[PDB]
Order: sequence, then C-alpha cells, then structure tokens
Amino acid sequence: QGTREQLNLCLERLSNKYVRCSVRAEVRHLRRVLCHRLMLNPQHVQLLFDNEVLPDHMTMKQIWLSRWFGKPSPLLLQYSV
Amino acid sequence: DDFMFELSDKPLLPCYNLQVSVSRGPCNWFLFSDVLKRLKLSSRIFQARFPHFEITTMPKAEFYRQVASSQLLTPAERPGGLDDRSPPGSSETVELVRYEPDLLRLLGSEVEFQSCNS
Repeated sequence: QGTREQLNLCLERLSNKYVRCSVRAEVRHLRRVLCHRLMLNPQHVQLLFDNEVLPDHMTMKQIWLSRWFGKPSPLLLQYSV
Repeated sequence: DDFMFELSDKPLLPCYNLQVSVSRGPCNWFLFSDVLKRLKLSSRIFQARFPHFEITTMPKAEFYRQVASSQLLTPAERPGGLDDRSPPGSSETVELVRYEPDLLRLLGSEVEFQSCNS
C-alpha cells in the first residue's frame, strides 16, 4: 500500500540516488533495491552512515531516530562497491 | 510487507502523511499543485487523461494541523504551522493527489518493490 510515513534519502557513492521508502523498510531491503539497479549481487554493496556500515535489520526509522533526529530531509546515506 | 521504493536522479516531490476523513486511515499525498508544476500539465488535462488518480481537497488549516503533527518533518519543511489560521468567514483549501506507484512513474521516478522478509 505504502501508507505509513515515508522518509526521503540521498544515497552517495563511497569510492538515481534520491530514494523514498517506508519508515518500516530495513537496510537489507534498500540494499537489495540498490543491487538490482546496479546489477550486482547483494554481498557486493554496503550501506553506510558516516562511513560506518549499517546493520541489515535496522529500519529507516531507527536510522532516523539515532542519526538524524530533527535534521532536515533528505537522510544522507552512503553505498559502496 | 511489500515495500515500495521511489528512486530518481533528481530531488523528489515532498509527500504528506494525512488522514483526509474520519472514515479512512492515513496515507500519503502530494500537493496537487506540486504535481502539476512538475509535470507542466493543467488540472483539466491531468484529470481527463489520468482519471484513476485520486484528487481530494482539505481545509488549508487542517492540512497545516496534520502536517505539524509529523515527527519527521522539521518546522522549516512544513508548508504551514499551528499559528496559521484562515481568516474569519473563509474556506481556504488545498488540493491533494494520492501517492501511488503509477503517479510516481508519471513523475519520472523509477519504482521498485522489495518483499524479502524483515
């Protein structure tokens, strides 16, 4: 349905980046989406915040609460390889 | 469940989580004017060609009230606040269009679904 609050993200490449999804979506979901667009295997791309790898089961809401509380949209994340 | 991701090379239109009547649960909406501006199409054209998209209206003051209750939106991002009442004897409103995948595509976004377990 896509009816809960949606978070806006901006994915920057760490050596189509504006993404929106549910606060309930997890890192692993976003990574799988990214891999599909990048035509890669899931093991090959990492999702990070401030250059530190994010846990697969963490929700976007959890990232927002713990890293981005009260900060302006979009939530800034990195992806690598 | 089946999480939908909107993706684009450019910044996305902001969407608002609203309950537009007591008889239905909340969901997401764009301001209709934001959508028309982005598409550079008029309301008449839009509603004639894409009749399945849901257009609804809401009191501007009620729109502000519900938007102000969002935890994710900062005060600067909110279109209006609790101090922005409409003048007496008026009915200022906003037009909203429901957030849904076919509209995201029309707006130029890529849409991707992910349903692997959470």
